[PDB]
Amino acid sequence: AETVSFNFNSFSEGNPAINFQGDVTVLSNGNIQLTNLNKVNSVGRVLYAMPVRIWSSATGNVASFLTSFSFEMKDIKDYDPADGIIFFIAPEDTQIPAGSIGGGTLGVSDTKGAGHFVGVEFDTYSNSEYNDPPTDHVGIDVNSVDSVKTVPWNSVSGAVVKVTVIYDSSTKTLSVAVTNDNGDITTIAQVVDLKAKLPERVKFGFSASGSLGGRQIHLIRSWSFTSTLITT
Amino acid sequence: AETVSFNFNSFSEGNPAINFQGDVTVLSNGNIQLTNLNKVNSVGRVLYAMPVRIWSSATGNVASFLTSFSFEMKDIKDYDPADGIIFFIAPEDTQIPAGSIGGGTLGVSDTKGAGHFVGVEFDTYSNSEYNDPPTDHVGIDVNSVDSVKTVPWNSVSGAVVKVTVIYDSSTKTLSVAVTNDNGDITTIAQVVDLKAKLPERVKFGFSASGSLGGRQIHLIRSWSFTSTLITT
Amino acid sequence: AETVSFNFNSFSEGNPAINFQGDVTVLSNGNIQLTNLNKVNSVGRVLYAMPVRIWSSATGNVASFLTSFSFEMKDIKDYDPADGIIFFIAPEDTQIPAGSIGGGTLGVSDTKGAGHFVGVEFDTYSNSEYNDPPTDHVGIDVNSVDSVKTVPWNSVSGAVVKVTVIYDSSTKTLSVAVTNDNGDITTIAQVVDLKAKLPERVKFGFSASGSLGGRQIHLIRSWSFTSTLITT
Amino acid sequence: AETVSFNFNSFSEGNPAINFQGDVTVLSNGNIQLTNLNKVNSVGRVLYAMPVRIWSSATGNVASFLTSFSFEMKDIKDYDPADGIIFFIAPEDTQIPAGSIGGGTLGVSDTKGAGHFVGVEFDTYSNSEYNDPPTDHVGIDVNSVDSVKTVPWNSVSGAVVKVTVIYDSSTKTLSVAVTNDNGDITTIAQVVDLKAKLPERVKFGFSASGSLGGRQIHLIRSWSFTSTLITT
Ligand SMILES: CO[C@H]1O[C@H](Cn2cc(CNC(=O)CCC(=O)N[C@@H]3O[C@H](CO)[C@H](O)[C@H](O)[C@H]3O)nn2)[C@@H](O)[C@H](O)[C@H]1O
Ligand SMILES: CO[C@H]1O[C@H](Cn2cc(CNC(=O)CCC(=O)N[C@@H]3O[C@H](CO)[C@H](O)[C@H](O)[C@H]3O)nn2)[C@@H](O)[C@H](O)[C@H]1O
Ligand SMILES: CO[C@H]1O[C@H](Cn2cc(CNC(=O)CCC(=O)N[C@@H]3O[C@H](CO)[C@H](O)[C@H](O)[C@H]3O)nn2)[C@@H](O)[C@H](O)[C@H]1O
Ligand SMILES: CO[C@H]1O[C@H](Cn2cc(CNC(=O)CCC(=O)N[C@@H]3O[C@H](CO)[C@H](O)[C@H](O)[C@H]3O)nn2)[C@@H](O)[C@H](O)[C@H]1O
Ligand SMILES: [Ca+2]
Ligand SMILES: [Ca+2]
Ligand SMILES: [Ca+2]
Ligand SMILES: [Ca+2]
Ligand SMILES: [Mn+2]
Ligand SMILES: [Mn+2]
Ligand SMILES: [Mn+2]
Ligand SMILES: [Mn+2]
Repeated sequence: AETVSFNFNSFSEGNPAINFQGDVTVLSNGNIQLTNLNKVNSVGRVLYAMPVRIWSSATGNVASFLTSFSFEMKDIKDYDPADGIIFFIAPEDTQIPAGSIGGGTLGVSDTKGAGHFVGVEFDTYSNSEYNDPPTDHVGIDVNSVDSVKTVPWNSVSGAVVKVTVIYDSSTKTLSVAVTNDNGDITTIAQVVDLKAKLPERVKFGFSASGSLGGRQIHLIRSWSFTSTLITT
Repeated sequence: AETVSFNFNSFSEGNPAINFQGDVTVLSNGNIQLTNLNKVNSVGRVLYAMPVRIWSSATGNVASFLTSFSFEMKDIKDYDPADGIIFFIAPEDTQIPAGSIGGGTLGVSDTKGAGHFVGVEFDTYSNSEYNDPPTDHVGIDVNSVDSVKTVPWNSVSGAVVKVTVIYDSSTKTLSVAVTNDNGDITTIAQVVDLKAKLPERVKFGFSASGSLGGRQIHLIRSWSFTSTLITT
Repeated sequence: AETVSFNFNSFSEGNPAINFQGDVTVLSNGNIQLTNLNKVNSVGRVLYAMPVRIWSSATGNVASFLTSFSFEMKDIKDYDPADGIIFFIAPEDTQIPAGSIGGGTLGVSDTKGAGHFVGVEFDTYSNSEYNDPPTDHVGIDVNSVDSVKTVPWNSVSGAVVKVTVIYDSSTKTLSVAVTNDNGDITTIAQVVDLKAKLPERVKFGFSASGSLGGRQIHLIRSWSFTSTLITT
Repeated sequence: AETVSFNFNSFSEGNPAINFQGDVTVLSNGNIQLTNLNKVNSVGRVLYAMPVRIWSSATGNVASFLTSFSFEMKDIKDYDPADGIIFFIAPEDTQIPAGSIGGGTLGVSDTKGAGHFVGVEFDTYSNSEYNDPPTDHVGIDVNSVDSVKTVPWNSVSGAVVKVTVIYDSSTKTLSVAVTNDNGDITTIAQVVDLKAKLPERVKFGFSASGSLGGRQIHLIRSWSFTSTLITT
């Protein structure tokens, strides 16, 4: 079996293992800050630099994966706490969309909300143009920020949030468990055919965005990942 | 929302949070040993002492949960390494079945392999009477040790195994990720309607068993759990 | 180490984690209402359902704990605002005293004011028979509602009160901080040997009572708790 | 009664409510970073800018207080995780000791470990020169980093730690409860006469330090405080 495994307890500016895109910075405490608080339509993304083989064209086999990460979103004086973080999977050549308006696109899609990715968004602003639910929510996205499915959630300013994600290749099920500050767990699951929506090799990472009036602190604190593809 | 959350880094005799059933002992290192290596058809089970409300007849709501645990199975001289461990959910009055033959029943079912439980088995012996697959496997069980679904797995003697389980109430999906010593992940997922198969109040725990010729060390090293039931 | 931890932001009927005794009800907003406004000598108590091992006869070790809760007492028309709430610790078999007169007993003691418990009382009526100070007070109680120590306090009708309690096992000190509506803090501390006054396994909870002409709304709004006992 | 109350969910370097001393910086996420990772013998301290009257020479009354704060200590590559954070109380003219060697002094004492302060240290290095216990520990300090009392503790890299402190003026008891990431609570309490050891007016704050080969990230995330002094 072919396995990709890594663990980040902290991050650093001169680490070849991470690809930094856009407005992302690494703070002295080791956290990744995805957006720039002084820029209009700010977009920042981080990717694990090595492409992951999620499916084999020779065997037709699809990888399963287990990943856990922690983040924090914090309000900043005078701006609307927006727009949120998305944990995404995309083709290995993925870049911030050209002429990105940031905001509700979460840095992964065009103005119409379309892109080439699979993701789990932690959305803190209700965009009517992308049929967002009225409150903060966790969503399962397939090539669109108009989520396939959402669940109500609450983004608590300054709270450390823990997420665990399981992709079971046989049932094609993406399962997500989000552990909040008040101790409650929020879950969401959806069948997503990764072999049909994504290429053979992909990149995994995080993206966040803001607008002129919607800005907040978006931090990635830690990330562990294991994927296993059967080679028989 | 109603949340039940606990974490065991170690275990102790006299800990009122754990109900011990059958041949269970607590080792000096804090590990739980489920079976007795010198007894024929040995059965040992540990339960979280408090009943957990997994669903409500008033709202029709069903809880989601996130649980992680670690175990170890180790071979002993001359006996067949058998029979394995099951992580199970059962009615609050659950007891080792009367006249239990241990063995392939894993301490949760009768001789015909029927019982009242939902579980995830780490099965190290192929019982033809229970239509077991030919190799070691992880299975999802619904009122029977004749699993609804299985996935091939390998039980490595002396290896610490990590398991993460997500139950998403909306899709009724039970997703399991098993992390082995060699770093590879094994996953299995199945739609199980806990509201249809179990009572409103249940107990969560572990069970293991052996036979005359089939015995091995079955250890529970740690267990964390969080369940959340929306109250409306 | 052996740790018991929980957090209630709200409460619900049928939550197997809480034992309801006497006249307790759960309101639609999630608050616990301890007494029944239409009953003479009303007594209601809520206990965390799982016993807590506060000390071990094997090692001689005693647990430390940290707990925070919020309550509200509100006046009702025609009756005297009485008698108050007590946060208490008692043997695991604890029940409302048989033939309880409620009133100044706070539902934890007999007519003479004696019982088997350790508690922190928020007393709103001056019972001369229990040597109460002349005004509202917070008291530390050891097997009696004739407090070992009191501090003057003011119970404001309809005000949400926040309490934090620390029990340091090494010094045997029970420290209490009460945050009033006017913003001021009230504190009280007393050395109490829980190993000498209580059994190894105990229950934690709240109790309130009224009399014929002494009745008021007694609400428990939230409760968080953590206890840790060092093990061999 | 005379009450001082404040709450910081975040901090800003351009706010007059806080005094910054030495190598302290405010990160974009709003956290306070006390030490500079690239400097030898780095010392940084933060103080609430308004002096708080803890006792009266006219009445002889002493204030009680309740304070809660959260911090994080994180390891950095190639340097020892040292030296720790101290929550301290000191005269209103308090400054980093002249020619401070940082390290085991925690930025509050001289080379011999003596200073004018009362504090609660979260010490991560065993300095034999200050009779430190062999492991990580929480200590209660009275004019010396040779603690009056200590309790074993474990500093987990990247973990958010919650602390609650109660000072009861009647018993002169300083009680501390520390909530760890593994769920366990650690407590320590000591009788400290603030009238005898400190002036009528004091400043409250935090300090941290490093050495040549002993450096780590020291962060202050939040701080709430309430003190009340009886004026009758
Ligand atoms: C209508 O213009 C008129 O006034 C303009 C003055 N103006 C207004 C604004 C602020 N409004 C806006 O930015 C509008 C766009 C908007 O609401 N985005 C959303 O902002 C969110 C946070 O609130 C989230 O981030 C969402 O994701 C994101 O979609 N900035 N400047 C003039 O310049 C213009 O000449 C004139 O004609
Ligand atoms: C066959 O009888 C004849 O010889 C007997 C002598 N014998 C044989 C045995 C051992 N066989 C057995 O125990 C048979 C049952 C068996 O295979 N269980 C499975 O053992 C596994 C480990 O290999 C797993 O644990 C499975 O889950 C479990 O089902 N023990 N004693 C006489 O006593 C009897 O008078 C006589 O007529
Ligand atoms: C004068 O007597 C004759 O007429 C009486 C008629 N009466 C009077 C009352 C009300 N007084 C009482 O209830 C007296 C007891 C009392 O003062 N409790 C305290 O009430 C507090 C609230 O004010 C707090 O709750 C304290 O904790 C609680 O101890 N109810 N009925 C008869 O009852 C009696 O048989 C008969 O001989
Ligand atoms: C033998 O000496 C000769 O070579 C030295 C060269 N040297 C050695 C070192 C490293 N040792 C040291 O730094 C020694 C001091 C020390 O152990 N502090 C503690 O370090 C901790 C982290 O491990 C914590 O921070 C504690 O709080 C802090 O007290 N750095 N430089 C010269 O400098 C010296 O002139 C010369 O004669
Ligand atoms: Ca949105
Ligand atoms: Ca089997
Ligand atoms: Ca009274
Ligand atoms: Ca030290
Ligand atoms: Mn959305
Ligand atoms: Mn099986
Ligand atoms: Mn009283
Ligand atoms: Mn020390």
